[PDB]
Amino acid sequence: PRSLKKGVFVDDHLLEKVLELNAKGEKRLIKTWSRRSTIVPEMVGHTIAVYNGKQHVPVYITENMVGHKLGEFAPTRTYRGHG
Amino acid sequence: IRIKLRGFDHKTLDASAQKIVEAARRSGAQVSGPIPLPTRVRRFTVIRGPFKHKDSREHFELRTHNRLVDIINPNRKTIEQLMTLDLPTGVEIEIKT
Amino acid sequence: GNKIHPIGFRLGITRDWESRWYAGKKQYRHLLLEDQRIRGLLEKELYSAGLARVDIERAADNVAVTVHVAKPGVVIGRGGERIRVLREELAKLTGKNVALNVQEVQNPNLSAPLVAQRVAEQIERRFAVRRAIKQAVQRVMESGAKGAKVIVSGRIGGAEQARTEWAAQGRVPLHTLRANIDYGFALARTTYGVLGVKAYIFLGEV
Amino acid sequence: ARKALIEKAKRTPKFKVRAYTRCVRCGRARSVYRFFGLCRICLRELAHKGQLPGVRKASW
Amino acid sequence: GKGDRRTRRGKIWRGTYGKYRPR
Amino acid sequence: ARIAGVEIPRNKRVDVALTYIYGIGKARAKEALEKTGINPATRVKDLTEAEVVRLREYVENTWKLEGELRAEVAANIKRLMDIGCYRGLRHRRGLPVRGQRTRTNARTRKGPRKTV
Amino acid sequence: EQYYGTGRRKEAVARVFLRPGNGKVTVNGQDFNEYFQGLVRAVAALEPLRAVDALGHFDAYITVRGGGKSGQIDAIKLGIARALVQYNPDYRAKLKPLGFLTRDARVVERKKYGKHKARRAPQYSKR
Amino acid sequence: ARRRRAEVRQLQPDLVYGDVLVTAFINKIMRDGKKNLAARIFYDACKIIQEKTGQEPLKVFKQAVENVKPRMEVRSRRVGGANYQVPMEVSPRRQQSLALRWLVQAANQRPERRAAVRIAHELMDAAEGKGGAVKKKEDVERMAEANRAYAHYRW
RNA sequence: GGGCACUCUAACGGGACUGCCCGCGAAAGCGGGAGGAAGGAGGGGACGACGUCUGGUCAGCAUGGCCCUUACGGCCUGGGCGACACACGUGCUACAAUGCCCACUACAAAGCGAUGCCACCCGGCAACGGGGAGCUAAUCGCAAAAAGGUGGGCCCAGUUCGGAUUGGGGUCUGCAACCCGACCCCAUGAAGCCGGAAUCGCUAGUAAUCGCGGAUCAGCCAUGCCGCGGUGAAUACGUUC
Ligand SMILES: [Mg+2]
Ligand SMILES: [Mg+2]
Ligand SMILES: [Mg+2]
Ligand SMILES: [Mg+2]
Ligand SMILES: [Mg+2]
Ligand SMILES: [Mg+2]
Ligand SMILES: [Mg+2]
Ligand SMILES: [Mg+2]
Ligand SMILES: [Mg+2]
Ligand SMILES: [Mg+2]
Ligand SMILES: [Mg+2]
Ligand SMILES: [Mg+2]
Ligand SMILES: [Mg+2]
Ligand SMILES: [Mg+2]
Ligand SMILES: [Mg+2]
Ligand SMILES: [Mg+2]
Ligand SMILES: [Mg+2]
Ligand SMILES: [Mg+2]
Ligand SMILES: [Mg+2]
Ligand SMILES: [Mg+2]
Ligand SMILES: [Mg+2]
Repeated sequence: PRSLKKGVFVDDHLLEKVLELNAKGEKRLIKTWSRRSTIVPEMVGHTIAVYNGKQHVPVYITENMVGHKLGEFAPTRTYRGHG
Repeated sequence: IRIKLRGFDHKTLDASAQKIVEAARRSGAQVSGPIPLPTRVRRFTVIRGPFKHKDSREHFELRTHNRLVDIINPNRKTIEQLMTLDLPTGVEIEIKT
Repeated sequence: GNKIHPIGFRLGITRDWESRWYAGKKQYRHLLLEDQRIRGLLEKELYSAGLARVDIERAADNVAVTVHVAKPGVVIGRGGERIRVLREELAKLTGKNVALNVQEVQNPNLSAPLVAQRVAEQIERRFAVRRAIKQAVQRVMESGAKGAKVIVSGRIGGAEQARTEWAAQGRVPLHTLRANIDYGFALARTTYGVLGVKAYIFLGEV
Repeated sequence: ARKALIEKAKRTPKFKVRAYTRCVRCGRARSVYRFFGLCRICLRELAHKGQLPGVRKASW
Repeated sequence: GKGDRRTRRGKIWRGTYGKYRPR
Repeated sequence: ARIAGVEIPRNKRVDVALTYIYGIGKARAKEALEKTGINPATRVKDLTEAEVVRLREYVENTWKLEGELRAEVAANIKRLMDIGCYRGLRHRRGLPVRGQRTRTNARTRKGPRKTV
Repeated sequence: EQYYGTGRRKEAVARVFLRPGNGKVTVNGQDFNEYFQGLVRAVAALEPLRAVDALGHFDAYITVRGGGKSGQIDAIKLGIARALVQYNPDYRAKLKPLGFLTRDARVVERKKYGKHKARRAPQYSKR
Repeated sequence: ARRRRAEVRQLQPDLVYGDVLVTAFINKIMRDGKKNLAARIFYDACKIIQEKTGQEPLKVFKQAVENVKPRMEVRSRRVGGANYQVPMEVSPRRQQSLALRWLVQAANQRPERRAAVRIAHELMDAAEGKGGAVKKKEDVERMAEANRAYAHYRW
């Protein structure tokens, strides 16, 4: 996985948004295209309407899911099965 | 005293590798016979057909024959006359000491 | 859907290449384009002249171009004008010590491509397909030749049904390397389709 | 959709990964070659045409 | 073997070297 | 269960015989044998009561094992299956997790094919 | 004061020099059977000299290079009887019939295209 | 084939007993073209057989094959609406081919663990007259005689 | 030191012509011998007949015309081509002892290599990292080949067989490995005991089996493809099917 010599890479733009609400006043319903961008410990609480090719899935983050990426809570596939 | 010859047409490459042996010898004084540096074959394999048909190809190779030459007993009468050389086209040459 | 190309099948055996020069792993992909590019412009401007084959030699910052055309007068122009106006727009794009000769064609009809080109005109002149195809061969065989062939495939006679019709005369063996079979396909653009125009010429065996 | 691609390709990429090989002549996406700057198709074409220096068919 | 990793041949198989194929 | 949390077979070499212990593998074999200085060629049966505990003891307080070892990787997954990340759905269905193939193959998390 | 011969076998080549020795064998340094530690087809290459009795009547300095052993040992064999002629031009008989004074071009077949190998082909589902 | 009579490959006699027959057997032993391996398990089995039988095992397996040489097998001939197990005087080349294909076949059958062990043990029995190696032959030669009603259909 | 003997290399040539003997022959040729490294096309290669399948390919290019014209064009972020109760094709590994492991010891080729090939040193169990010499490359590097051998272990178990699966822990590349990269280490070790009907390949350095290079290429999901050599069989009565 992503190097450690190479720090946790966030889009930086997705990143200003969050810290802009962390002290100035959270929270609002952002609609990120950022999936690469790891979840981060200034983002919990927020309602990052992450995108997935077609729409923005709201996913309120918590102290039980961050080390992953935003591409890991907005599914790209919808599969109720076969038959 | 190194002189290197390089080209694709071995025939032309050779024909060159002779004059520079004929020449420097006359003016002198000592020259080391040509040595055919083995060939770096750059082959390329492409399917004949312009679409599928994996099973019918056609090879096309590239032959970079190479010839190295020297001048033991050098002499500038050799050198001077050397810069006056009508060496063919398909050939690159290098000279070292 | 089979026959192997006769020129690549006689390179260094029966017929030597055109662009003559050796480049390293670094300039040779570039040289190719600069040479291909040249054959582009010439094939457009010399087209009227009757271009047959453009040899290219390189060396050091320079590059030698040979042009074999049966009618050198056109490409040259007054006192070399047309031929002299080509040594400027020439290096304009290529940009490097560039020469440009113009060899004299003993007989053009002994030039397969230069033969097929003509016919390709005629057909676009609405002539008789089956006619000239035979016409050319007689002209070739009268041209001291001992082997000639001309092939035409496509919507013949305007017809919706495609079709291949071709003629020959004398010896034209296609598995004989010791046998200079000149080659050359000229193409015809037509309101009603396109016509591939193939033509082979046995000039002799050494 | 083509000539926009053949153009876009040549222009300098935003990132180097996005710089991507083509056939300057024909413009075939795949089976292209850096050594020549061509496609596999043209490769066999100018090859038989001999307009490919030093390179000939193979046989052994 | 050839498929296994924690082994010389399995790594020889897949052209890598590690704790069981030392350079 | 002469061995912490399980009875290892006998007439076989200690080093190897430990692998019949959840979370005890080759890489961990020599370690304790090295740490317990117990020659791996001697058979467990042939072991010494003192060796047994030394090879028992040290093995018992440097890693997790068996029960508490299955106890971890479950929650590690159940959480996933709670947060519902992609590896969660791949477990929430019983599907491949490491980008594996799904049109075919993967017949290990699908088990024998089920008729249609 | 020396007898040298050359023998090849596949990609393998050998330069065999026969010398009036007890029967020792120097093949690229170490001893014959040392450089052949456990190869049954070993004592084969030595069969020529055995065809004319000369097993013990000589030592030989031996190089070998190209391909593997099986090609080498055979190539060895080749150059020795190759030599016996230069020490008995009448020794053709007693080798030629045996065939040891003969090289074979039983060489490889180039992997041919559309074939997995030079002959093996990919199976198919006809219908 | 359809042209003429194929040729018989004459092999290079072994390097221990000077026999082509031996050279033939190792082949059947030789898997994946591992002659050194094959050559071992043989001359290895040649050792165990020596220890338990102090007669030159060269002769042993010189014998245990003739005992394996089948004289008559059956071959199916489907003349008209039926196929007939028409038996035929087996051929020499083939008989060696037949004997050379069950000893190993019956050796590989054998339950003992090491290669040279089995291969040898099949060597002995045939020298006596025991083992599935003799079984095939035995069964083969009599089904034929159990079908002696089709010799007129011979070829 | 020197030396072209030799190995090797790459250009030019010799060489097999059924040309000599016996033989059945009308001739053409067939059998066999000797001589020759090699014999009756030397082994293979590239070489594809007028032609067939209204064969494939407007998605490489060309081009007939018809259709699209703030769109059926163009750039961009995300996302699919990697989905998944199933039904085939082509492979990888296997199910073991003529085997698996650990260590130790030799033997190729054709290739590739300048923000390339990476020596040697050092960090780390490692992938790898960091230093650093050398090579416009018959020098120098990738680089070790593996099967093999010499020793020791494994004693017939779903095992020291298999490495699927999953957790955990990182590298490296890349702006970015979430769907979606591979390399390294740990622990887990699933199915599988030679596979029904049916079916494939190969005739000699072939099949079998070991491994190695290169093109495509930032990395590459490659067990592929094209090539490269190593070791090395069985069998062909016959032509009914
Ligand atoms: Mg903040
Ligand atoms: Mg009109
Ligand atoms: Mg294992
Ligand atoms: Mg365990
Ligand atoms: Mg060679
Ligand atoms: Mg091979
Ligand atoms: Mg004959
Ligand atoms: Mg176009
Ligand atoms: Mg077009
Ligand atoms: Mg159109
Ligand atoms: Mg886009
Ligand atoms: Mg996408
Ligand atoms: Mg696809
Ligand atoms: Mg199925
Ligand atoms: Mg399949
Ligand atoms: Mg297990
Ligand atoms: Mg299981
Ligand atoms: Mg089961
Ligand atoms: Mg065949
Ligand atoms: Mg590469
Ligand atoms: Mg590979």
